[PDB]
Amino acid sequence: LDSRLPAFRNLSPAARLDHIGQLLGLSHDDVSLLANAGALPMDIANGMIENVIGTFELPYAVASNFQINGRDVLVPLVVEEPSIVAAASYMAKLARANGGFTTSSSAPLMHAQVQIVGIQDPLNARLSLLRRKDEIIELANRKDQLLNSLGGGCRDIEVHTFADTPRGPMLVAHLIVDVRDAMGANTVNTMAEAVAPLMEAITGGQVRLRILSNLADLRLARAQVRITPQQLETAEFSGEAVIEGILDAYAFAAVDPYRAATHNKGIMNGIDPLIVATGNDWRAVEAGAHAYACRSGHYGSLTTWEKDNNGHLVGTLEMPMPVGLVGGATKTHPLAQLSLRILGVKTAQALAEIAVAVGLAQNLGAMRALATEGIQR
Amino acid sequence: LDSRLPAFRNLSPAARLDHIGQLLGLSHDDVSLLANAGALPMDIANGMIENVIGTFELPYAVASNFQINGRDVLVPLVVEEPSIVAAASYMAKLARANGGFTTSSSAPLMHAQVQIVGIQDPLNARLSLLRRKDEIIELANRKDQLLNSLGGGCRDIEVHTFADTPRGPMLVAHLIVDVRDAMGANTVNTMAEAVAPLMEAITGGQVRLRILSNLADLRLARAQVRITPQQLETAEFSGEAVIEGILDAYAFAAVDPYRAATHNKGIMNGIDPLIVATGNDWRAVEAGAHAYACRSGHYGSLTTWEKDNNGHLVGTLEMPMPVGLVGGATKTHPLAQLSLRILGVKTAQALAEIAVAVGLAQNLGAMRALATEG
Ligand SMILES: C[C@@](O)(CCO)CC(=O)[O-]
Ligand SMILES: C[C@@](O)(CCO)CC(=O)[O-]
Ligand SMILES: O=N[O-]
Repeated sequence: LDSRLPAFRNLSPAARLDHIGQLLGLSHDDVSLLANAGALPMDIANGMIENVIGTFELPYAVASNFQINGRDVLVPLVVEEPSIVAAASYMAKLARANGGFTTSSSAPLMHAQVQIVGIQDPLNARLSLLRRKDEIIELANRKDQLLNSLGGGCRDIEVHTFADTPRGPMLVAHLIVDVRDAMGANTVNTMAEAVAPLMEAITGGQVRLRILSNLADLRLARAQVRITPQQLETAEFSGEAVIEGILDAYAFAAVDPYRAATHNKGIMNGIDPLIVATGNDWRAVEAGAHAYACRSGHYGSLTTWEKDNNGHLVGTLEMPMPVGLVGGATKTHPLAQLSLRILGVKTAQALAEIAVAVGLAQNLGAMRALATEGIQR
Repeated sequence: LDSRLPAFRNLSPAARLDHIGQLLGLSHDDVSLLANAGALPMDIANGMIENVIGTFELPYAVASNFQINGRDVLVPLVVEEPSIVAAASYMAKLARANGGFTTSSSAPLMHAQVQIVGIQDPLNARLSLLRRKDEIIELANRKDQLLNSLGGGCRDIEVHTFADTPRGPMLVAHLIVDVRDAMGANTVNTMAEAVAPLMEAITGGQVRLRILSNLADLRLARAQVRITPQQLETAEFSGEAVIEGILDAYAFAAVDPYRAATHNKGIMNGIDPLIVATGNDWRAVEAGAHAYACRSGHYGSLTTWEKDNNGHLVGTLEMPMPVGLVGGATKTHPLAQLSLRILGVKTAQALAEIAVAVGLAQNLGAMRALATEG
C-alpha cells in the first residue's frame, strides 16, 4: 500500500473515495456505504443508545502519508474542526522522509478495582490477599473461556491501601487483565464482580466498588518521529531556528499547566477522531490521557520533543491507549467496520499504535504552526 | 415546557421525534432534519474539514426530566455508548422531586497566552507590562469592536514568569477576555496576535506562542443536586445505606487517581454528548475538565458528594465549561442549530450550565449503580 495520495486534499469527495477504493481493493458494497447518507441503520442506532430520535453526522475523512514501522497506512478520522486532517497528513509526509513513525505497545492490560471498606486491619488483610493470589486469579479466569482460549485473562493482582480517608481505611485490589482485542470494560468489570465475595471472605471487609480503572497505565502505546531542519525551513526562518522554537514551545508546556492543557488538547485532536471513526469510546481515551499527564504530581505534556546529536527534531508519545476491534459500536456500526478495513489493523494494540502516531503528528503540526507564525508589525 | 416524557424510552424513534416536535412546536421542515438521513450535506461537510470522503453518523437522542433553575429543558445527546441517556434521564427524574438542578456560572472569560523569550530580565519585564496594562487592553479591544458592543472584550491582563527553565527565561502574559457566546479560541487568538508587537516593544523580548489556554479556569459553570434516602432505597438496600455507599465511592475517587480518572470519565459521558450535539469542540472541554481536576497537585474528583443536615445526598459540579452558540461548527451544522433550538438556550453560559447539570446527573447515576449492585 502507498499512502501518499497525491493531490488528495484537492480532489472531490467522490474522487477521494475512488482513489482509496483502488489502493485498498475495497468491495462495491464497502464503497457504497458512502454512496449515500444513512449508513447507520436506524434499527442499529436505536439499539445502540436510549431515547434515539435520529442520527447526527460528522465529516469522515482520511489522513494521508502515514507509515507505521515501515508500512503505509490510511487513517480514517471523524471530527468537526478544520486544520486537523491537513496537519496530520502534512506532518506524516515529512515523517516519511526519515523512516515514518516507529511504534510499540504494551500487552492489552487493564485494571479492575475492587474497593473494600470497613476492614480493621487493612495492611494485614492486603498480605492475606497476596498470599492467596493464585486462588483469586483462578476464580477471575473461571467464566470467560473465549477470552482464555484467545490468550487473554487475569494475569496478576496488586493490592493498594489508603490509610487516610475521611471514610475510614480502604483496601483496593486491582486485577490485572489481558483483554486481547477489547477496550476491556465489560470483561474486567465482570471479573471484579466474580472475585468480590472471595475477597470479602479473605479480608472481612465490605466490598463496595467493582469497576475498571480508566487510568490504563499498563496499556501503553508508544510512537516516535524524526524531522530534519531542512524540512522545517520557512520563508522567514531557518529549519534550525524552527527546531529551537519547537523545543521552546515544548518547555513552555512542560512547566505551565495552562500551556500543557492546550498542547495536550492538540494531541487529542489527532487521536479522538480515530477513536470516533472506529466506534470506540473517546471519553475513556481522554480520561486515560489527561490523568496520565498528571501522574507525577504536575500536569505536563504527554509528548516529548528534543534535538538529537545530529540536530534532528525527535518526538515521542507514550500514553494509555485502551481501544477495541470488538464490542459495541465498533462491531455494529457499518462505518466503524469500514474504518477498521481501511486501517488494516489485526489487533487492538496495532490500532493503539496508529492512534499515538497520529496524536504525535498532530501535536507536531500544531507546534510547528505556532512556532513559525510571524509577529505582526 | 414539561420535560417528563413518560414511556419515551419505549416509543419508536419516529414516535419520539413526533412527540418532541409537538412539544416544542417544531416545524415540519425542522422535524424532517431528523426524520431523514443527511442533514449535513456533503458540500458543508467537505468545507468543514480536509480530505473528506463521506459522513459518519452517531445516534441523536434526547434525555428527559431535566429541570434547570426551575425550568424544564430537553437535552440532545450524541454518543455511541449505552446506558448514558437512560441514566441521565433517571437521575434527572429523581432530582426533579427536590427542586431539580440549581446552576450558576461565571462570565465567559478566556485566557489568551502570549509567551515572551529572549530577555535576561523577565521579572522586570513583567512589571513593565503591568505598568502599561491599559494600553495593552485597549489595543486588544481595538481588534474586535463588535465583541465590545456585544458586552465582551479584554477585561484585564495577568502576567506569569518562569525565570529558570531548561530553555531559558520565559514570561507569559495572559489576556483575560469575555467572549460572550463563543467558545473563544479564534476570538482570543486574534487579540493575542494583535498585542504581540506592543509586548515586544515594552519588554524588549521576542514573542513566541500566541494561543488560548484550554485550562479555562475563569469560565466556570456550577450545578447542584439533592436526593433523599427514600428515592435511593432498593429491595436489597435502605436508601440511607445507599447514600453512605455513594459517600464511600466519592472518598475513594478523592484519594485514588485510578478511581478518579474513571469517576470523571462518567461525568464526561454526560457532558461530551451534549457538546457534540451542539457542534462544539469536545477535545477542548475534555482538556479543561481533566486539567482542572489536578490543579491542587493531585488528580481528584470534579464532583463533590456530601450528606446535608437532613440526611440528604447533595452533589456539586464546578468546572471549566467553554462552549459556544456561535463560532467553530455551532452554526455550520444544521443539527447543531436544531439542538440549540431544542435546548432553548439564549447564551453560551446557559448551555454551560446545562452541561454541568448533565455531567452531575451522569456521575450520580454511575455511582448509584455501583453502590447498589449486590
Ligand atoms: C492549535 C491547538 O490549540 C489546537 C486547536 O484546536 C493546539 C495547541 O495549541 O498546541
Ligand atoms: C460507570 C463508568 O465507568 C462509566 C462507564 O462508561 C463511570 C464510573 O465508573 O463512575
Ligand atoms: O516493544 N515494546 O513493547
